[PDB]
Amino acid sequence: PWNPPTFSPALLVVTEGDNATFTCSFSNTSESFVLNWYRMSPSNQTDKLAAFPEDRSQSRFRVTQLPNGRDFHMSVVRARRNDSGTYLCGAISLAPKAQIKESLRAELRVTER
Amino acid sequence: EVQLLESGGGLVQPGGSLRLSCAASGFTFSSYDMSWVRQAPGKGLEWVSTISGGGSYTYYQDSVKGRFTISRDNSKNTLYLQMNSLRAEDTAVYYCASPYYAMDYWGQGTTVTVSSASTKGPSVFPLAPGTAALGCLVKDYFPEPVTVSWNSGALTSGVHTFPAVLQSSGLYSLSSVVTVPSSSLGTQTYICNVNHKPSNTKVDKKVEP
Amino acid sequence: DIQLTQSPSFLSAYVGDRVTITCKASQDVGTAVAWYQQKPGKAPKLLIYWASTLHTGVPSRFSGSGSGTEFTLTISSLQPEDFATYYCQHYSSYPWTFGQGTKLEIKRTVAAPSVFIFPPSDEQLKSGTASVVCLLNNFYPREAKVQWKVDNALQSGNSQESVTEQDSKDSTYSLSSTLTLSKADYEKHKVYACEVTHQGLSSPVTKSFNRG
Repeated sequence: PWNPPTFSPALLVVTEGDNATFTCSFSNTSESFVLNWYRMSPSNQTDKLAAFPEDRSQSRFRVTQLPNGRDFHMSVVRARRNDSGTYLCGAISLAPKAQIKESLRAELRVTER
Repeated sequence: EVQLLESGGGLVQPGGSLRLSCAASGFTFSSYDMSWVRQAPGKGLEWVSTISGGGSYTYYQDSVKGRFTISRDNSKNTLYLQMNSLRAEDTAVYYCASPYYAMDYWGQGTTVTVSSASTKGPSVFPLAPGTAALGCLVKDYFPEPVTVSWNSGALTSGVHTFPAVLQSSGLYSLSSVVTVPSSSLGTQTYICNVNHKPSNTKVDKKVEP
Repeated sequence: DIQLTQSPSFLSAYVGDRVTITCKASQDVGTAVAWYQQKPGKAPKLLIYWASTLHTGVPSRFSGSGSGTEFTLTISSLQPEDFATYYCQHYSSYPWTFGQGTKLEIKRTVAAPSVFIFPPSDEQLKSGTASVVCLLNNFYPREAKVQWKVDNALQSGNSQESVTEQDSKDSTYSLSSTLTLSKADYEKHKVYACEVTHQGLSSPVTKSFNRG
């Protein structure tokens, strides 16, 4: 089995206009996976911000795989006050079994400059 | 634009081998799974094989295990299917596809035919006739296709040319029919025009009472 | 490993109708289910994945539902371009499997076939073979049964059928059945008959000829 991804830091504070970077950490059992970045909407619904690999049928929300293979930067570029909210990552294995596993949720606070 | 383009399908004898390829564009090839899916004549879709983005993981339908090998060349954006020890029931259109969760992108397919039959032109026979029916029987040809017209295309209303059927001999046959007013049989001439390009067979057959 | 069975295999409806196609899995596949549309001569197109997610660029009249073993594709109101074959697929584990396909066809009024029988030509008989052809023309719906009887003897194993797609202007089908005998066997018998059954007829229709 593979463990649900971790998502850090649990609380990330930045000033409006700067970038905010979470790290999603995930070790898969095969080469077939999609890693998704979400923000919680009103009504407890996930809004997909970005994906690795990208959805080919589809820019402030970016995912970068780090060289150790298991760590991924998930970055809000030029964060806004209204980017404040709850974020998480979801890992989807596609082989040998389709499985969806969410991380614990983290908070982003974007402060007034 | 994501695009996938297959090549390599054709005619091969039972027990023989064939290599298919698929060229991809519009995405970072090595980041995505790739697959083959096939469709036998008149049947539904069947998944054949999947290969992971990096190529290390391969998965196969049980009936092709030990006979088919999927591979990829990530430096050339190309997917391959090596098909050995081919069987009659491997006859199908083969589609290249790319799974993301489901297969969101597909090629146009390439046709593979596994048969011992050899090239043969059809024999054309009349189906002789207030509505009358008449037609032409186009029998014992290989490979597909044949084309049929009536009166060099002047007769199209009421024409039905049936899908070819594969006979136990390994040859194909079909019929083409037309319904006409019974009174027309005395004032009109009906000629079916058959072309089987693999054998250079161009036949015209008058159909009369 | 996991089987998918769609119901029905063939469905006729009118433009504007709600259509419901079901897909039953032989074991739990979670929500790892997709639906595709395929038209003749073309590759499948993805409609729905994760059993209810509408794919980008797909019309909103398509929706999917279900989890576990029972999945549904719904077209809320049918349009002419929607007449096609639809396939469910799971990707829960390998092997991936598809349902058998549901062909969505244009509904119309019942029409009985016009039936014609054709003896073999003298030319073919010289070649050592006799093909006898029975034509069922312009009928609806597609279900029909053809039996061959030779001097009252019901034939088995020596006939093949072929059916057209729905006609573009009247939405009917036509069907050929071909009985194949050797010349020697053909000349042993006298009465060749094809017996046709169809919903548009109150009883079978028999078309026959007496050889020579």
